[PDB]
Amino acid sequence: TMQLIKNVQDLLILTRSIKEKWLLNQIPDEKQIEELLDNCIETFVAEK
Amino acid sequence: MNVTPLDELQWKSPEWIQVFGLRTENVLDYFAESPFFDKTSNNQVIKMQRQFSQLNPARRQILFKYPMYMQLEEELMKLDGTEYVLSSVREPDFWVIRKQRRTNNSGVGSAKGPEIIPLQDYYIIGANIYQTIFKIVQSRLMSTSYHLNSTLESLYDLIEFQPSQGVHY
Repeated sequence: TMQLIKNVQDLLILTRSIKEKWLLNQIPDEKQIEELLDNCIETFVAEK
Repeated sequence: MNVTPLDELQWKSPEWIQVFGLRTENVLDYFAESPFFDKTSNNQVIKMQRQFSQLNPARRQILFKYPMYMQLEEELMKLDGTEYVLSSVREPDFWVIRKQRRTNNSGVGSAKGPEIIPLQDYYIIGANIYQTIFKIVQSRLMSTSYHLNSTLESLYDLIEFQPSQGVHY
């Protein structure tokens, strides 16, 4: 009983450790913005 | 049919000790009515012979101390077989007999006397009688193992496991 249970539990822990290693260890326009800011600043100037 | 082992069998005879009392003189007389005293032993045959005649280290110490013990040899040397003889005595409460069987091998070529071979152990403690240590040891060990099994199964029931920690309580 003790040996079977211990061996199976050890194997399961080993599998989880492998999966954890798998997850962790594996290392891997501008012009439109111009008129956008121009309209924003002129709108604020008018509204201020 | 369930039989209590004779090794643990203990006889008490309050009437006999009340009437006669405990003494080395009648210790064999006390033993006579017990179940352990076989009726086929030559001691009983000697007893009927005496009755019919009337109608018509410490071993050497107890050897030389009593004359009835002498008469026991000179009446027992003639009859070979299962016989009851005293082992040792310390007064006024402790007596033990020696349970041996005799085969008087008078054949040619044997310079030794009659062969004496043990058969059983008997201890007279007070008014009580007691009659293998291997069995005692194995019984104690097996009961210990049973208790250990109970404790370990209870402890394993108490055990709780989680993958992220191991086993805890």
